[PDB]
Amino acid sequence: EIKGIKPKVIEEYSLDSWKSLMSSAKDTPLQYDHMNRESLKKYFNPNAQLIEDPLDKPIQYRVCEKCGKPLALTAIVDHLENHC
Amino acid sequence: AQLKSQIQQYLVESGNYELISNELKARLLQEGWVDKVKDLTKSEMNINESTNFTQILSTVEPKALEMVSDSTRETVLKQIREFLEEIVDTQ
Amino acid sequence: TIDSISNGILNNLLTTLIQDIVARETTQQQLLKTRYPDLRSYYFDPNGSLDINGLQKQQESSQYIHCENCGRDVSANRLAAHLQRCLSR
Amino acid sequence: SICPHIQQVFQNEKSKDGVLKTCNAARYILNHSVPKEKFLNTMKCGTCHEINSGATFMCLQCGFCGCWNHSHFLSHSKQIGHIFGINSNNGLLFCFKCEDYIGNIDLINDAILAKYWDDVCTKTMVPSMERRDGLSGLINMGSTCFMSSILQCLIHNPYFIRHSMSQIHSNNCKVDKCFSCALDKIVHELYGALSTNRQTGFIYLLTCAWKINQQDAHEFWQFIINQIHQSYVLDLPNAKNNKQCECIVHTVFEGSLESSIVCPGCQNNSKTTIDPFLDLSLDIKDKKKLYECLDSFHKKEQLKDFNAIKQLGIHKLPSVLVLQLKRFEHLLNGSNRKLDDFIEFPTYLNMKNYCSVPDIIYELIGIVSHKGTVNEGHYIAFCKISGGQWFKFNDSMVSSISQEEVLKEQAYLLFYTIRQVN
Ligand SMILES: [Zn+2]
Ligand SMILES: [Zn+2]
Ligand SMILES: [Zn+2]
Ligand SMILES: [Zn+2]
Ligand SMILES: [Zn+2]
Ligand SMILES: [Zn+2]
Repeated sequence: EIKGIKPKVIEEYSLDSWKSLMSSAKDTPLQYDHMNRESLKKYFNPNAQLIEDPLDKPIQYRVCEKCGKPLALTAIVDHLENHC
Repeated sequence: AQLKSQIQQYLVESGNYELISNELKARLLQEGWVDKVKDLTKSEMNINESTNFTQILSTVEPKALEMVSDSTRETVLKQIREFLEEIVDTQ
Repeated sequence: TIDSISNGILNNLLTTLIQDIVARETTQQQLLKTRYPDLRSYYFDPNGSLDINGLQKQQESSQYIHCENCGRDVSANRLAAHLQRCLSR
Repeated sequence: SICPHIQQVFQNEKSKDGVLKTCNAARYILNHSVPKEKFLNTMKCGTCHEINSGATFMCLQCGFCGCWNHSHFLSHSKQIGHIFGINSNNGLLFCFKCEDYIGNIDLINDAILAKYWDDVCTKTMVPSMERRDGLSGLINMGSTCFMSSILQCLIHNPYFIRHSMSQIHSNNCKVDKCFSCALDKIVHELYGALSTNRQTGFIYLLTCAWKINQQDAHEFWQFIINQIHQSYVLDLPNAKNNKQCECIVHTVFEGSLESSIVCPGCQNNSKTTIDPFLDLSLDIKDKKKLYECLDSFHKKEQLKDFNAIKQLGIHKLPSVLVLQLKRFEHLLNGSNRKLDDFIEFPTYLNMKNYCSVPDIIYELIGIVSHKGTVNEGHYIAFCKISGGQWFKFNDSMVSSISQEEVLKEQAYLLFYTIRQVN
């Protein structure tokens, strides 16, 4: 049976707002839930292009009105504005 | 007492919590569980003809809960145990 | 209570994971249905004899392709061979 | 399908312009949070204090985070009147009155385009059902399946699609006769709009391939590769690290092997060299399973000296691990032989045992199978689309097929994208 949390353990560690993380989350570089940060810089290349779960949802895109190119959901603005 | 949240607090501060999530995640991903649970969900959606989260979750979760190999459950729970005894006096 | 905590910790990880998996499924179909009400799912002929949209193989002998450099049409089944002596000329 | 709630809230155009700041902020924070702070801050219930109770939610109005198994966020939503939380695991907005997620709303989904959404909705277009998965056939034009079958694998590759649709290349195709512009025309006339139908760009690719220029499909993969990278180097204005490329090819496909030679006899040490690779090459002996082929490629072999001990190991893994199974040989004189040994490949592949470790798991994304005689064969492609549906790409005949039947094939090329590290 269990009863009591080891006193030395409490002695080291275990003795409100989520909007407060924005300060360091901006200090912090892109992170992944599955792909470990440390093991990526060790077994993969620093410049590695990554996608979490590539087949999670269908590819998310929108088609330009006039050229009909399939635009990435992140290349749309810059494409309408000048390149089309 | 509330010594259920504090004991969870250590696991995280010691990086032993993510060690267990990942180990479990991995075992589940390889065993075609994640894939099989993702399909079970689509049955309920085409069958019960509904896309309501609460509605579909109530039928998938219990099934998807049995769907875990009794192997994985054991190794991963056993892994959990030997961590608690790192921060818990018996009695 | 040594095990009560374990099976708790496990059920917690398990449930968060079940709820995440399902949450993304209901989300995606919910979008598909709203976006394409007239949803045609992909046809599954149990013989591999029919298309994704259940069609017979074309058997293109008739099918031609207008070659840009030549002014003529070229049997589709012979465009690779045709370019290897149309472009070079 | 509705949740008039967010609809009501979106009537007030000052509310949506704030709801769309809190999501983008909750998403962002989720994508830039260290595992440790991502547990004790976004997956700790404010009430029960447990972490990963069920899914945990982040209030859209306040700063509260409430679990689900003890229905604490729901409580918070009735004890304070707040009905919108965001899921800690995925950034999905939950309506606690509707009691369901809010997908269908494009704005919420494409929230990063808020404050652009106007001239966006005007000048733009949701994909067109048929074309939404880029599922299409490629006519055969004279033993062109060694290309056709390889393009489908590329045209359905997560990294390559992202690259093409980001218009990364097209924004500066300095060149007409460009190979890379061609691939973009294929994607373009496959996911969008520009008898013999969606083929125009594929022809353009033949016409381009010619100015450069029969059996091997794996040769054509390497020909594609090289071009993507070559048109990238013209794109740069710069004069140039050492040989570290930023092009997708070397960012996605390139790994590197460790060549090690130990001398337990002579007195030199384990000389070691790091060698780059764009795909591994495996031998099909009586090695029924793919792990057996990798065991070999990784097993130690006495370095044979005619007037030691040597091993091959992976030093860096790629994002997309391409495996080419050797089905041909040059057996007696110059005889062209074929290997028909079926080898079973797994749906998820672990590489922890082949590095010079921590579980590193890949997902089977693409398959190219070979059929027939050596010099005069026929190539087929199998691609996995989001949702778990497989497709077979004969020539111009695209057709669904069960995973179980895809697992029973003469595997010539294998494409695995990285999925879980640790
Ligand atoms: Zn355009
Ligand atoms: Zn709670
Ligand atoms: Zn609140
Ligand atoms: Zn609601
Ligand atoms: Zn170009
Ligand atoms: Zn390069």
